[PDB]
Amino acid sequence: MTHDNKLQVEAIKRGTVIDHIPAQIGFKLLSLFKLTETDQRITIGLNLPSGEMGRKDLIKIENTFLSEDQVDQLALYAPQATVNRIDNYEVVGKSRPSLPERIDNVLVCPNSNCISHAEPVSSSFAVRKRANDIALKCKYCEKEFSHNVVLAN
Amino acid sequence: MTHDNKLQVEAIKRGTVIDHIPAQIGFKLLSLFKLTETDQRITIGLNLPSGEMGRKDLIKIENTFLSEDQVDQLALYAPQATVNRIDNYEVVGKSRPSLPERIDNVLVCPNSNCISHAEPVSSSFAVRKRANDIALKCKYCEKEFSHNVVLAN
Amino acid sequence: ANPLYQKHIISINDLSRDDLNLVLATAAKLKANPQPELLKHKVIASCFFEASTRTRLSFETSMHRLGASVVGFSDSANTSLGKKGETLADTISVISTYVDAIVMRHPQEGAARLATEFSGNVPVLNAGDGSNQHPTQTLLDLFTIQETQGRLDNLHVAMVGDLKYGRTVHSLTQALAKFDGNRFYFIAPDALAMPQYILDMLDEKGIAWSLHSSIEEVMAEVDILYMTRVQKERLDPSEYANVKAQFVLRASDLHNAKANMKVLHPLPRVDEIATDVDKTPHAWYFQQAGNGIFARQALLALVLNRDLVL
Amino acid sequence: ANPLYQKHIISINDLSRDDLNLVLATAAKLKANPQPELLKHKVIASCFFEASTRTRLSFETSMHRLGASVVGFSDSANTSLGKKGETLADTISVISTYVDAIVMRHPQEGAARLATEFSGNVPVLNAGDGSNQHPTQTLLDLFTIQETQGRLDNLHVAMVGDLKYGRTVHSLTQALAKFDGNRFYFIAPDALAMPQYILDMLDEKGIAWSLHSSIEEVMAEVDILYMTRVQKERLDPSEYANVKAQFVLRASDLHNAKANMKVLHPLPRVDEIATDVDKTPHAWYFQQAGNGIFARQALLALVLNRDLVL
Amino acid sequence: ANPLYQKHIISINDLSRDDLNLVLATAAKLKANPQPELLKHKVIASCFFEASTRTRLSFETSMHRLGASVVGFSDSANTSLGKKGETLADTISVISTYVDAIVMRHPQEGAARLATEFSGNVPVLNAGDGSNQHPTQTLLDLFTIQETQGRLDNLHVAMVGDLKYGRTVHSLTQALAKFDGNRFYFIAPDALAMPQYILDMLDEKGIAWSLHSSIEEVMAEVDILYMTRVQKERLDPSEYANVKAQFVLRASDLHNAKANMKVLHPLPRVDEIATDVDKTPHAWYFQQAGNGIFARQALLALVLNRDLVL
Ligand SMILES: [Zn+2]
Ligand SMILES: [Zn+2]
Repeated sequence: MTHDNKLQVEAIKRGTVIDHIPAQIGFKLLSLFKLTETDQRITIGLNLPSGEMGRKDLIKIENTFLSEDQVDQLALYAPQATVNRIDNYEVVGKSRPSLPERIDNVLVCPNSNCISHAEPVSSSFAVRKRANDIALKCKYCEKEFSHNVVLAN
Repeated sequence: MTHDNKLQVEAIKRGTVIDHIPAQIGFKLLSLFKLTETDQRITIGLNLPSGEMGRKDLIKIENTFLSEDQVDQLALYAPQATVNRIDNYEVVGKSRPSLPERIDNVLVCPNSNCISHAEPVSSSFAVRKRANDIALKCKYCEKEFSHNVVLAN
Repeated sequence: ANPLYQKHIISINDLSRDDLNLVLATAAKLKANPQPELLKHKVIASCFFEASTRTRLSFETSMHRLGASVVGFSDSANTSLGKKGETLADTISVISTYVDAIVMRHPQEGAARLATEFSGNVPVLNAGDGSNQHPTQTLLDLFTIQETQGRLDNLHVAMVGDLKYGRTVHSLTQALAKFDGNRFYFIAPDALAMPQYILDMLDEKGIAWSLHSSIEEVMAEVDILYMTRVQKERLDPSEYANVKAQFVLRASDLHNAKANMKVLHPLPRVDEIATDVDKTPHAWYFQQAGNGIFARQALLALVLNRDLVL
Repeated sequence: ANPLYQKHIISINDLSRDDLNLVLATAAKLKANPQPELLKHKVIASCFFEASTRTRLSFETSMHRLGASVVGFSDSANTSLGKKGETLADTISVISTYVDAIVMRHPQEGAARLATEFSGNVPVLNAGDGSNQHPTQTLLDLFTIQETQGRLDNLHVAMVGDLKYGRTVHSLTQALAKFDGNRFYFIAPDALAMPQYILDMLDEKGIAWSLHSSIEEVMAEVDILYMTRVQKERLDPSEYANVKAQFVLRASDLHNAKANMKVLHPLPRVDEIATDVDKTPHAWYFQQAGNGIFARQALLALVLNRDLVL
Repeated sequence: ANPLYQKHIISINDLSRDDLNLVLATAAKLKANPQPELLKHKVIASCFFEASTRTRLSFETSMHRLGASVVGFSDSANTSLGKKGETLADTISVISTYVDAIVMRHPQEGAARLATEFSGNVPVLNAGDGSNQHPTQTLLDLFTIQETQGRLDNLHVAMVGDLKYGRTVHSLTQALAKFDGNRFYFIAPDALAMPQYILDMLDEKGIAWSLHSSIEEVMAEVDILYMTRVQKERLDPSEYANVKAQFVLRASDLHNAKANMKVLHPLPRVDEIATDVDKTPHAWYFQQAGNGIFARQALLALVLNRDLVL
């Protein structure tokens, strides 16, 4: 017993699908971790009730397996969303994000006085899970902010 | 009344049905008209099979009959391209926009010294049938700029 | 109500041959039979967000010769738009409820247009749309070209100097281009050549125009040598090379010029025209500047007067 | 090779209790038996991109007393990183090829960290990280505290100045939390409170800490009253309210204080401690400043000398 | 007494091939059998009337590696040539009664030459004669070229920055031109071209040289790519157009080039070289800097030591 959901999707023979993505996060993930330089079939389902009965976002992608490190980097945007690896309509191994030990090269120290705001340096933050929140700490500025205040691209 | 044999977007409530074409434009065409907020379905699929003449992508519009004023905000990225917005059920009520001179509140005058930069205005230009190209002219600054120079939103 | 009653004067591009001629018309007799009370109970706003000697003084003077009052500012520095960071839209929005007309010069393009979208029912005369149009200055040129040439059609008009930022040439080309059989000679540095849209408007109408790298090329066939100053204030860093006037006119340079010729130049000049040229019969830049009173007096009269002055 | 040979000293958060105790141990020894030619053929760079008096002179006297040579700048204004607008990364890449170690102070957080990524295997001693860390200032503090108190654990330490922009308390607090049974008392304006990542560090370690709106209270049982000046230069306009010291120490204030108690203070002061407290026995900010030579003489000897100094 | 003892080092144009090789020869030895006590009882003066990071720091650093003390000033602003209006000649005439050697960088051209007319018997080392020569820099460049190229003759050198005010190329070019069969490739904007006197020299010496409008035109034949910084601070207002680096070197632009090539750059840079080049094997502009220690340490030894530092 493999594929049997009474909902419409567009399976990708040999590809990567990331489901259960919170509203306004699907677009965010395809507009952040840049999932567009791909002359390969990507299907963008936004605000769809495919997984469960809530408003989710689905990113079907052909042969673009994001390593266990590029998936963890999603745990900061859609910690619930699972990510399914599929082998020719014949699915394989599933998974669901794990808070990175760090998030280098993507975010930005919100610190106006931080040094990485003036020199050729790749941004970096040790990821720390806390109570009702995640704490990001520059390797440079050394201060620490809430993932909701750290903007990035 | 569609006639299809191979992989293309589905029917919705008052479904559209025609040969759309983003040349890897689809994504930006979402982050240029804000088509990610409406928490209603989203017909998105980049990189799809073409009629053997330059690849293309489709995106109809459900639960929305895009005014015959925004639809013309497409004809400046493809003078001979496509159709959209159709009636209630699965039948066709198509349209094929031309080269509308009025472009308001969407593009910015590239003129470092064009009031439309420091004041609460609403840009507006004039589309021309220029020599091998197309140039626009700010309603305040009156300077002409090719639609290629006004790619900065 | 005349063709220009209560109308905005923002661009020569928005006026017809009839309009201009009408102004000139009015200027004719207003210069002959003055009317010191024509605009007796009017109070006009003189808003100059940019520097200016001629355009503001001839403009305001005009207003008094017609018995009208004046209120304004010659330096946006002490205004609310200045020290309290107030928007222009708001500025014009308040000012439009005090005066009967608004005469504004701004360093930015489209300023005059913008203002027309906030001053309601209040005529907005553009005195200086930063590097763009300058309607009123074009009227002085015409009233002057006609005064010295007898006509405004079939003329060899040369425009030398900065033509890219020269707001004055933008309006005069578009103006003279509304008349029949005119020929243009755009002499200027490549980096500041006559904008394309003006060149295209000329082809669209089929007007003859050529380029030249010197004056002695066209000196023998030109009727009006329209000299101009290089728009430093507006130049872009990568253009500071063209800061100094590249073309210079000396009394000696007019040795083989037509008799019916005149040398024009809106006035801030800086060695584009050696001082020795004032002594020549061809010098007409100061006498043209004086016609500013008449041209501007006429425009005023035309815009605040439903009746058609006589 | 000792634990600290060739290592960088960027954050107190990157050293261990042992690393710390090793500095103090060394500092002691050198204070007893000096070694005039220890770093004989070593040449060190003193890079200060922000004002400084003690930190740079205490540091620079420490090199001369170990026979080292000094080169550098006290003002980034006469450098190519000032007049010729060049990056810091580059500035550090070249210097690192002339000297044996780089002592740098910068007005921007994480600037010392950055230098490590470019100073090739050349130790970078963070003088003072913009409002962030200040490892060398904490050593004086420890060496001084243990001196006066005789220990580093089981202390009632109170911190009074600006705790948010106080790079001196940031370090010293992380360091004292590396010793057992230490109790902190944080006094300061709500706006410049002790940064959260610090408080969170205390709870993880289960260290005791409380807040108080006045010195007078904890005065009774504090061994170390560590006051600080208001980092006016790092403040934000929206915080200029705190620009003046909100807590002031006067001799009279030390009426019911313990005997072994001392008043410390990275020293640039400004009225937080009345000048009438200098006469008192509890005064120790100046003496605390002097240990500067020891602490820093110890750090230099452990980072540039493979063997343990005696 | 070796060929350069107590001699002034003001202009490459004033030195002979033998002299240069002599420095390079000495530089070599000094990293084989170093002498940390060569100039033990000598005091040198570092007088920088201009900003600097490379030159001044490597220059003093070398002085210490030779056991000599240092006295000077990094900013003429706190001297009396600054606050009390005193001539540069009177400044020299006195410093020359204090130190054993004067090292000066000066904003104006010929200030070094001038100071030799006053510092009786005290060697004047020109560390940066306002946009004219920069002798010491060259000595690195040669020592660097010959380190990576193996030879100083028969080479395809290309100099790409502002060559008009590039005091660094004035010297390297006149230098290399003392060696047999060197080919030059001058890449730069018309306004900032290689000065005539350097071109005229090359001809009367029969040296091959050509201009080019891009780097990738000669990329495949050059052994040395000498990128240089725009001398923004020395430009004339009428050139504020060349302020931006017109030529940029990027990692991509780099591999259809010879193997033995290296990218040399006097050191301050601003986008003339993307930071992504650093990573490539051709990048050498930092190791070129460190070579500053040896070349200069060499020149100091020769001028202040009678016996050829054997
Ligand atoms: Zn940071
Ligand atoms: Zn515009």
